[PDB]
Amino acid sequence: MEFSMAQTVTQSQPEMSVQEAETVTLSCTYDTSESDYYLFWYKQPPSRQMILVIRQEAYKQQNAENRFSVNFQKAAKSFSLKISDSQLGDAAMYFCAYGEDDKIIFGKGTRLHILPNIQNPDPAVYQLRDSKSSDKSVCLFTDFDSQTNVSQSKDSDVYITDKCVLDMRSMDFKSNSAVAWSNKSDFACANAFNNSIIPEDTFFPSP
Amino acid sequence: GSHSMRYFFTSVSRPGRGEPRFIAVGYVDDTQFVRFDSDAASQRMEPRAPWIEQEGPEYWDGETRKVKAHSQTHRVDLGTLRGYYNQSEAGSHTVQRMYGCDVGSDWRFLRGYHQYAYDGKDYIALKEDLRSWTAADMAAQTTKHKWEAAHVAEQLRAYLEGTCVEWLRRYLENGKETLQRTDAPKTHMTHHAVDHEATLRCWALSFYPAEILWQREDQTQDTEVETRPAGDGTFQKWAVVVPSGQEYTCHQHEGLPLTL
Amino acid sequence: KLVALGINAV
Amino acid sequence: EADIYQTPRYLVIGTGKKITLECSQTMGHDKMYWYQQDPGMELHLIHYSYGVNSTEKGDLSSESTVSRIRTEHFPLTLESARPSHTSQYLCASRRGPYEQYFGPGTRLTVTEDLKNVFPPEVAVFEPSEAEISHTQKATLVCLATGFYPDHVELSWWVNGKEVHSGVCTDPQPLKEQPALNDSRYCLSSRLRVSATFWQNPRNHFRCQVQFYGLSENDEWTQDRAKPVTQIVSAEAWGRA
Amino acid sequence: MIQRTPKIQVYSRHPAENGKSNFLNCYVSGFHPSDIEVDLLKNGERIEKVEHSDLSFSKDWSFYLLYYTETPTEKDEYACRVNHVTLSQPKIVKWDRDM
Repeated sequence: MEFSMAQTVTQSQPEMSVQEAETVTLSCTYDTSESDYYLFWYKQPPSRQMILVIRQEAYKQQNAENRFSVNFQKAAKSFSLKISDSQLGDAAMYFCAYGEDDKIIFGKGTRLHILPNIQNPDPAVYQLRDSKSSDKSVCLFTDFDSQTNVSQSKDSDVYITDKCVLDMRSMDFKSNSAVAWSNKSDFACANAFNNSIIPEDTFFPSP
Repeated sequence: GSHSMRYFFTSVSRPGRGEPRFIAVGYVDDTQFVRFDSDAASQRMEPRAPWIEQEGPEYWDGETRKVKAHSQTHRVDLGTLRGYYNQSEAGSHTVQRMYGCDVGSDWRFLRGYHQYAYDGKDYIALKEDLRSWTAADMAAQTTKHKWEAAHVAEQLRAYLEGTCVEWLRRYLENGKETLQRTDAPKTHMTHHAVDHEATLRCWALSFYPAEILWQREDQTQDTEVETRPAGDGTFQKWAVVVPSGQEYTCHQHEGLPLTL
Repeated sequence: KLVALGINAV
Repeated sequence: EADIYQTPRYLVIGTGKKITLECSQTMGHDKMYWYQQDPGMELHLIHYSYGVNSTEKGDLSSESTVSRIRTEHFPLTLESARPSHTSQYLCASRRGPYEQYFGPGTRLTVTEDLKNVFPPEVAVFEPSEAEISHTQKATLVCLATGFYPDHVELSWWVNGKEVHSGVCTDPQPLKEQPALNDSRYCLSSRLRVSATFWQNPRNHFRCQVQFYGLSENDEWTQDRAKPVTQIVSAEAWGRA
Repeated sequence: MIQRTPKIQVYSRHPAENGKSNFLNCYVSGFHPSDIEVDLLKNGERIEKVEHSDLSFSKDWSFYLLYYTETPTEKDEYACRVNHVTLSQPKIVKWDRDM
């Protein structure tokens, strides 16, 4: 299939990161020849459900919700999205959109990553078995600081997973986690995540 | 002086001759400055004025896109209205749409208009307050409720008070030399014996404004046609014979501060 | 300039 | 209440085949749109309609075609499937110039051959004794492997009840052989609990994974079992 | 439905002086069927080069259109052959100077 795409909306940054809570701002400028138009921000979580964040009518005098503010500059044709006290649930794809009678035109979008507040980091790599006459096993890197970066190994027969934030509601506890596994014999808990930099306080079990 | 911008839209199907014909034209006061025709080959908004050709490509693109949207809207509307009036399929039917705005001598907002007719009859129109509609018949009342819930007047209002006048102003500023002409008209009269009775007519010509034609005691009834264009930019019009031989006065325009 | 916003169907 | 619907949410289909995605709407909206979303998450308008008897092009190719005869329905057709059609397809409805309301979406994957379709292998890994002794917390891991269409839904189930707290599944599955187009995927999820909780053999843990594959409508002539829509799970009890 | 009979008006752009060429104008108005066939006749034969403006309408939704073409003479009377649906027979208005 072949799609046409006009150069109307501009969202400069495709990926963005903010510490949990705090405030973050998603910029968006546009270029149109019309005076009459609506503006929208859309949220699309991992569920890939598009969700209207706000509708700004260009003729409606200035802005008019909760943690979600907006800075509408009609003269400058800027239309940023400010999100105060970023919750982890706010982590999603964010789309700036231009709309007229005929259709709505979307920007390339921005991905937002919310970094959880790790009050007491404690990096460690554990090895786990299936407990059912398994063939192989896996290694779990967890309890590391959000700022830590996980990379992919320089090989084809080993697999690695990215940071995933767990949230124990009752205990009000959060933990980042990463998993690795393979079918090769030279694979071990020790040489796991070597391609990426990990803290020196990392705990390695042996028994 | 006062001025006005108007758009006129027309859509008409056929018994079995494919897609409906669609025509759109733009007027500044009495000067056509743009055109669109579905049966035309360009399939684009074309210039009909001298000072309108200086517009950028993004302008011509935008208008071509929007007018095509109107066509698609009318395309849909024609299907709808055929059902509203329970009309046959092989029948050809017409949809007319017009909107525009007026300004004063100070070039500030005066009036806005938006009207809609099916088969030559009023269907619905936005009220002068630009906040309410006037349904023609009970069928149209459906559309009314729809647009009230849809806040259509609010949208159209923003356009007429804002966009419409702003670009009308832009238009006047560019076509000043051509558009603000109230050059004096031409008069003269003819005369031809019918024996005891002789012909007499009052002629008016070469007047850019279109708005305009008798005393012995002025009487009505007998007196009679509409104004005609010249094709270049001016207009012309005429108006009674009485069985006489020894003759009387004919009758005021904007380009003139008349009897002869 | 045409209506960019306001044209709805009947 | 009124909403917007479109099915299926997931679909895998062989190349060179005709496709039909139905989009339902009950909000009485006259305008409707179809968008394709790339793996780059960019949105491309495919077709749209101002109402009945109206169809407007977004696809400059003739591969896609639509037709609106009813206001509530706006189906999208692809006469012959291509690998490049592998994407997500979103339907929307719109009142006027106002916001449009999107449906759940349809996830598509076009494969050269349905032979490439496989269900997953689920397995649970028990928490580390060191982790318990160290953190006094117990982390269970679930792994799904060997499934080609990346159309799955993992969930954790404790004592017959699904759980959300203390869970973290990866955003999206990971491909095994990057060079290969029709390569199988993998996916992991984490469930962390208190050592006390885990150490109870009365506590049952089940990592559930809803797989979306072929239907009864799909043709199967291979020796191995038909990879239809199914659920696979792996289980584990607490250890004193 | 409504049916409006058109109003034909044959005339010239500028006054005729025979010597100088000019434009012939057949201004029609006040009709409901927009689709119509008009032919300007020179000596009872259809003129080949006849241009028309773009379709429009008045406040009463009644349409109006202007057919035009560019030579005056003291001898020949040019005509405006019109055939409309509400006209049982086409109507031909010939060109008159002082009338």
